Amino acid sequence: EAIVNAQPKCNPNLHYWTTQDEGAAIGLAWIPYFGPAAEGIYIEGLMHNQDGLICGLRQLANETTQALQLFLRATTELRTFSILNRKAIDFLLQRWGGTCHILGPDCCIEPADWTKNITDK
Amino acid sequence: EAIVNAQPKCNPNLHYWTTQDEGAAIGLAWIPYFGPAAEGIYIEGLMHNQDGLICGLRQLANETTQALQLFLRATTELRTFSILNRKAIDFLLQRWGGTCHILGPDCCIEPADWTKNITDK
Amino acid sequence: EAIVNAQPKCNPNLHYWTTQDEGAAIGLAWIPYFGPAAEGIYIEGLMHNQDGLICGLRQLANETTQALQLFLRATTELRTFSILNRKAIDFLLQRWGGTCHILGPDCCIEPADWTKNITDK
Amino acid sequence: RSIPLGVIHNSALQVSDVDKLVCRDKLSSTNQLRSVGLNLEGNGVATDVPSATKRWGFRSGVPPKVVNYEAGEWAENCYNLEIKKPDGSECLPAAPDGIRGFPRCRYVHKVSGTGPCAGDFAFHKEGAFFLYDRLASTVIYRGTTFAEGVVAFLILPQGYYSTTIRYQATGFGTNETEYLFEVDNLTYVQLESRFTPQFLLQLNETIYTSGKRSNTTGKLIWKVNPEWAFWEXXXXX
Amino acid sequence: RSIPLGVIHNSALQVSDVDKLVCRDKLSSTNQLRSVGLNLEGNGVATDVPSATKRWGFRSGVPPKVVNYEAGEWAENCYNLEIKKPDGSECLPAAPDGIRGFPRCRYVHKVSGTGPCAGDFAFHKEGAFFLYDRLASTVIYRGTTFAEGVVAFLILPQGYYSTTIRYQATGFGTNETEYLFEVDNLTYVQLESRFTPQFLLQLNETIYTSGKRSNTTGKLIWKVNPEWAFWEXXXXX
Amino acid sequence: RSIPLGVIHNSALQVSDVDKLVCRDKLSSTNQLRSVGLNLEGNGVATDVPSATKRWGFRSGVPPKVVNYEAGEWAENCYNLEIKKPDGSECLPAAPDGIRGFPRCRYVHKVSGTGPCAGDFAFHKEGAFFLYDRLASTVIYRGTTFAEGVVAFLILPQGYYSTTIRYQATGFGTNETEYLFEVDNLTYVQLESRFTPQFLLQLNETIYTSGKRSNTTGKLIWKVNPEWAFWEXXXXX
Ligand SMILES: *[C@@H]1O[C@H](CO)[C@@H](O[C@@H]2O[C@H](CO)[C@@H](O[C@@H]3O[C@H](CO[C@H]4O[C@H](CO)[C@@H](O)[C@H](O)[C@@H]4O)[C@@H](O)[C@H](O)[C@@H]3O)[C@H](O)[C@H]2NC(C)=O)[C@H](O)[C@H]1NC(C)=O
Ligand SMILES: *[C@@H]1O[C@H](CO)[C@@H](O[C@@H]2O[C@H](CO)[C@@H](O[C@@H]3O[C@H](CO[C@H]4O[C@H](CO)[C@@H](O)[C@H](O)[C@@H]4O)[C@@H](O)[C@H](O)[C@@H]3O)[C@H](O)[C@H]2NC(C)=O)[C@H](O)[C@H]1NC(C)=O
Ligand SMILES: *[C@@H]1O[C@H](CO)[C@@H](O[C@@H]2O[C@H](CO)[C@@H](O[C@@H]3O[C@H](CO[C@H]4O[C@H](CO)[C@@H](O)[C@H](O)[C@@H]4O)[C@@H](O)[C@H](O)[C@@H]3O)[C@H](O)[C@H]2NC(C)=O)[C@H](O)[C@H]1NC(C)=O
Ligand SMILES: CCOC[C@]12C[C@@H]3C[C@](C(=O)N[C@H]4CC[C@H](N)CC4)(C1)C[C@@](c1ccccc1)(C3)C2
Ligand SMILES: CCOC[C@]12C[C@@H]3C[C@](C(=O)N[C@H]4CC[C@H](N)CC4)(C1)C[C@@](c1ccccc1)(C3)C2
Ligand SMILES: CCOC[C@]12C[C@@H]3C[C@](C(=O)N[C@H]4CC[C@H](N)CC4)(C1)C[C@@](c1ccccc1)(C3)C2
Ligand SMILES: *[C@@H]1O[C@H](CO)[C@@H](O)[C@H](O)[C@H]1NC(C)=O
Ligand SMILES: *[C@@H]1O[C@H](CO)[C@@H](O)[C@H](O)[C@H]1NC(C)=O
Ligand SMILES: *[C@@H]1O[C@H](CO)[C@@H](O)[C@H](O)[C@H]1NC(C)=O
Ligand SMILES: *[C@@H]1O[C@H](CO)[C@@H](O)[C@H](O)[C@H]1NC(C)=O
Ligand SMILES: *[C@@H]1O[C@H](CO)[C@@H](O)[C@H](O)[C@H]1NC(C)=O
Ligand SMILES: *[C@@H]1O[C@H](CO)[C@@H](O)[C@H](O)[C@H]1NC(C)=O
Ligand SMILES: *[C@@H]1O[C@H](CO)[C@@H](O)[C@H](O)[C@H]1NC(C)=O
Ligand SMILES: *[C@@H]1O[C@H](CO)[C@@H](O)[C@H](O)[C@H]1NC(C)=O
Ligand SMILES: *[C@@H]1O[C@H](CO)[C@@H](O)[C@H](O)[C@H]1NC(C)=O
Ligand SMILES: *[C@@H]1O[C@H](CO)[C@@H](O)[C@H](O)[C@H]1NC(C)=O
Ligand SMILES: *[C@@H]1O[C@H](CO)[C@@H](O)[C@H](O)[C@H]1NC(C)=O
Ligand SMILES: *[C@@H]1O[C@H](CO)[C@@H](O)[C@H](O)[C@H]1NC(C)=O
Repeated sequence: EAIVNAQPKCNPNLHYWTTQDEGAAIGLAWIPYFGPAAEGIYIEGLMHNQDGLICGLRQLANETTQALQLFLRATTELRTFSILNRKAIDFLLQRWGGTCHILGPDCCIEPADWTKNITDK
Repeated sequence: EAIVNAQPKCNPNLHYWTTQDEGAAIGLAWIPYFGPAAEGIYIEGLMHNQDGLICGLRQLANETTQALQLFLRATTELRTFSILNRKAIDFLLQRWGGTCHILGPDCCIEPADWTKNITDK
Repeated sequence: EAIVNAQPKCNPNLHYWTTQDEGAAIGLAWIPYFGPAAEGIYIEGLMHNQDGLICGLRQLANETTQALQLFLRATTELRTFSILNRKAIDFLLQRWGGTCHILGPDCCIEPADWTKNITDK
Repeated sequence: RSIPLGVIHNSALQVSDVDKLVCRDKLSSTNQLRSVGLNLEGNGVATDVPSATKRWGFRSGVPPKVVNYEAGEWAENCYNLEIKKPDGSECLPAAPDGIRGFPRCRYVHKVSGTGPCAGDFAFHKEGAFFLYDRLASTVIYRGTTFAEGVVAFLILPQGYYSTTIRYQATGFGTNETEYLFEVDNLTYVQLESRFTPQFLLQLNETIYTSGKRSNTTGKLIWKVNPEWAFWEXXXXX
Repeated sequence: RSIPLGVIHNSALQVSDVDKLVCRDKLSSTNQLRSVGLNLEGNGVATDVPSATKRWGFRSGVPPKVVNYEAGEWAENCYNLEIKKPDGSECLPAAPDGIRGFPRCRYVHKVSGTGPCAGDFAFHKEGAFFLYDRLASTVIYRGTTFAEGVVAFLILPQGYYSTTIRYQATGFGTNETEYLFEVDNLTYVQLESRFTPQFLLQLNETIYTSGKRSNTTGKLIWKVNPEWAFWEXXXXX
Repeated sequence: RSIPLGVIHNSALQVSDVDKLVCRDKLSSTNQLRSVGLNLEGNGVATDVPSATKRWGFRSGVPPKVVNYEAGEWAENCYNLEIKKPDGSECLPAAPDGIRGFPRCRYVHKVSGTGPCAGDFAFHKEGAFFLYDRLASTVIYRGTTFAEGVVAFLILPQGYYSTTIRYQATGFGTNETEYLFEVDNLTYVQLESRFTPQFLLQLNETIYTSGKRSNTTGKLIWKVNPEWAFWEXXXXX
């Protein structure tokens, strides 16, 4: 389904913070003893509303809340870190969790080059 | 291997409780502040011994105990939630963790429709 | 890239300890109440520097430290157990996370037997 | 070998062979995998308090371990222990954060009293688990309702009433354990194995209505004259 | 249904349909998946302390839950609560190990004072989350800076200044809550909803420079005569 | 870049190139992946207590982090610290639940005493880890035996004796640290870097058998006159 922002207002600019795991460290700053404190591990960025993605994101997080709350009610885990990994697993199982029937709608195998390699013979 | 129930008795009816993550919530009950307490998050059901599955399940959990205990001895994790996800990963690796040789016994690719599409030409 | 040991010395013998999840238990020792204490759950082994693997391993763990520390700075998880599982997922996604173009460089499908089965017809 | 996984083939449940690969087996999402917990009750084990407690024991040197499970069975009998040493120190640890009691119990057998407790944790002598609210533990937590059970893992094919029964116990966890069933804080009945939960409730109601409760300040203890699975001093005769 | 996942198709964001399969969708590593958190601020909600606190409430029987998120938005308004009951017992729990405050706040509204706190935890009445440092919680922790927000999950396509504003509060979490803005430990201003953060700082600086702070040992309280989104006793007139 | 993964190609160990894909590489189960921990000992680092402690330092503002590892190396030298400030407050935190000591140590160097401890946690100044029982930490826990080491991740191809050595320390974690080797509670030897573990045990046995222990109520301290890897007051001369 498409994303319909239905909020009273939308800040179209997204001034964000995050971290990076593959930080190109300079010298010895990767060593915890010498590295930055907890407050200085962040990078920043600014993203505008091209393709209306910012307003879409705000609407997307709003609509995620119900499903996400019901998931957290049903888990016994105090802190959940596994959602994204589980979605990568479900991505693979949706495609490769059964026999892949070539040229079927639920099998992502392109046989074109092998079909053309057969035509040359 | 097949499941041989070898318990002194078997309750053939399974009156069970569980939760649901995709609960079709009515109104505002998905909000934690308004939702059910810890005691009321459960659904119930009743399953009979068709195909002898109930007695089989009791035997299955009995036979799982040894392997499961030895797994918990060897882990440092205080509470384990990752077993099922790891089994989904092992399911995929058993099938797609190497080169898939079409028409081999360890490759789940059905080339029939592409073989018939080649016959029409 | 290849592993270049650049340490002042290298112990070429690796006297190691670990656990086993599939321990062939004798009698009732898998039961926690009767099983070994925390100090006796370990197996031991000795591995020599054939193919220079031991010296290579020491160098490998040294070079892993920077990337691993930067990963732990960026996580909020107090104890991380998910690295290896996430690498198995990334292994599958690198190969099966898109459409598999047969006979392409990023598609691990061997069509030889199906190509020969087509030649016999 | 590894942890068995249950699957349905040929109208029967079986363990999946890891060494062999079945391409007809289809796993389309992680929702098709479930962990379930089944109650020892369902295998015919004696559930009276004297019999059940003889299956638990104290042990040191073994760290506790917890595994989660997603679905469980309604239990007829659960247990809840408050055991101290004779010096008044607690024998069982406080329930860790997030471990609540087993959610469906017809009868909760709450046992208080004393014992030697010659070990840091109480384990199941037969290797079974203590089942809590969607968490299975190898050890007993203090004052937390549990059912005895075991866990299974599966590939799926593609009102509530609870009644507490209170007991007092001396010498908990030994060869010579004494159990009393509590009517009020001063009236007790000498417990025996043959006394089912239903029979104890009737004994409690008849003692209350016939006036056989203690009408002094001291402790009154009755003994009862001698006069199948659940799903299928003084005297009194 | 299940937790929605955002993806970019046709120069627009959409929710991925689980029931349908798109082979043109490519996921090459777990690095392509991200969890993000967005601030209620960005949807136009009133952020003044009287309005924001009316969205939180105390509730028992519901265990708290935490989910992580990898990236967040710079907030204009965050909050930090130190609420006790009239008897002096704490209303909010200590921050668990590893939960630090929201990392980017222009104004931290620190609120101290009392209220009935008729519940074990404080939840968001509208279902939103309290955003901490890369952890989102369903409940408020004591003295820990948070922003109100909601979480999204995504498939990616293949200086800093902070200023604390202190308030005193009586009857926290009720229909009739009183708020005072703190100038010093003895000079307060009757808070109203219309007072933006910038206006309170100017009011503080003008009180300090005009000598309208209390020059006694007792409490001085001012009222201000009556004389758009952020990104777009006595008297005084 | 990302965390390197070791693999065997051409009879040699190498790091797997993420940017390139090798279909001949086969990963059939998660059992083929292992995390291992290797001891700094094995690279030739000085393991005497004066040298080893100079590699650790106190730091605030950095949250501790723990990663698990599945297999380890038998260590010749491990360490175990009980350090207080001069005021008697603890310098190191209690071991968290589930973190036990490193499981195989030939010599455990137990160090007690004082120091300034100008930081919330003790980290490894060279970026290495403190190895415990299958958990690797960035910080030192109190009274818990650890080995210095580093972690590797791998794709696999398809009796025990321990002896404690006790030291007293003043000014722990500084440029001018004093170390004493403990014979009994009243007899000490001025520690130097050159003293190997084997030499200290012989010094202890010779002091006991020659009667050079203190026969008073006061503290006796000896100095020893000046008269390769491990795998390959008064005086005394
Ligand atoms: C999975 O199911 C198995 C079968 O139902 C369970 O096996 C049980 O294992 C325990 C020990 O771990 C046994 O307890 C022992 O019993 C013997 C003898 O029992 C007494 O009764 C017999 C008649 O049944 C009598 O002939 C004897 O003289 C005994 O007086 C004792 O000597 C031992 O000390 C010990 O207590 C159970 O008997 C056994 N059950 C059965 C039906 O064989 C197994 O425990 C289950 N696993 C889990 C994790 O629950
Ligand atoms: C996702 O976005 C949704 C839309 O922005 C959010 O919906 C909000 O939901 C809450 C309840 O959960 C509503 O609060 C209620 O408001 C009504 C009426 O509001 C008053 O104002 C209107 C004019 O707007 C006026 O006509 C009325 O007379 C009211 O005085 C109250 O009666 C209720 O008691 C309750 O407070 C919000 O109004 C509503 N917002 C909008 C714009 O509709 C939703 O909360 C978001 N989800 C998350 C998780 O943040
Ligand atoms: C991975 O392996 C690397 C190589 O084995 C390790 O490199 C070590 O890195 C630390 C700093 O992080 C170095 O310590 C520094 O040493 C210099 C100079 O050392 C003194 O000795 C030299 C002779 O060796 C002498 O010429 C000098 O005058 C010095 O007196 C000091 O100035 C610094 O302050 C600092 O202490 C190690 O020297 C270095 N080892 C080697 C062999 O180069 C690296 O630490 C390993 N990573 C992990 C995580 O263990
Ligand atoms: C023989 C195969 O039985 C499967 C099962 C059949 C039913 C339902 C079942 C189950 O958990 N259903 C979920 C409902 C909510 C949905 N969101 C996801 C699926 C699954 C649990 C079960 C069971 C419960 C307790 C012990 C042993 C077993 C009784 C076993
Ligand atoms: C419309 C799709 O937006 C994607 C994104 C685009 C940017 C960057 C983005 C991001 O986390 N970048 C990472 C940087 C470090 C790298 N190591 C890994 C990728 C991703 C976060 C985001 C965002 C932030 C906060 C709230 C909502 C959104 C703003 C959303
Ligand atoms: C060069 C590749 O070495 C692989 C390895 C070869 C051996 C055994 C090995 C291992 O953990 N074996 C497991 C036994 C129990 C089974 N259930 C699963 C496999 C694996 C650990 C190792 C090692 C230990 C310590 C530090 C570095 C290394 C020494 C490295
Ligand atoms: C105590 O328990 C042991 C173990 O079974 C038993 O041999 C002994 O007879 C018991 N003693 C009494 C007095 O019951
Ligand atoms: C019985 O004793 C318990 C605990 O000792 C106490 O809480 C309860 O109030 C008592 N009941 C009566 C009727 O005194
Ligand atoms: C025993 O009987 C009395 C009287 O009806 C009742 O109040 C009490 O709850 C009963 N006890 C139990 C355990 O049912
Ligand atoms: C007093 O106690 C005795 C002994 O329990 C009992 O027989 C008698 O009926 C009681 N009288 C009452 C409850 O009035
Ligand atoms: C208290 O709150 C309730 C709930 O909205 C409201 O009906 C009532 O008027 C309030 N009382 C006062 C004095 O504000
Ligand atoms: C104001 O009060 C706070 C806490 O009550 C105290 O920490 C602070 O020092 C006080 N400030 C002055 C100037 O007295
Ligand atoms: C109020 O003004 C004084 C004087 O400049 C300043 O020291 C104080 O920090 C101000 N308070 C706030 C909250 O800005
Ligand atoms: C003393 O306090 C009064 C009332 O706040 C104020 O009008 C006056 O200016 C103050 N005098 C000073 C600060 O010298
Ligand atoms: C103290 O340590 C510093 C840092 O290396 C050094 O420069 C200084 O000489 C030391 N002082 C003494 C007295 O050892
Ligand atoms: C030496 O001191 C330690 C702790 O100060 C104490 O536990 C031990 O018993 C003492 N040994 C003797 C022989 O007094
Ligand atoms: C020192 O020697 C005595 C005498 O043999 C012995 O009891 C003691 O344990 C020794 N200390 C160490 C650290 O070996
Ligand atoms: C008494 O102590 C002195 C000094 O340590 C030593 O030389 C002498 O042998 C001791 N006498 C004994 C142990 O009998």
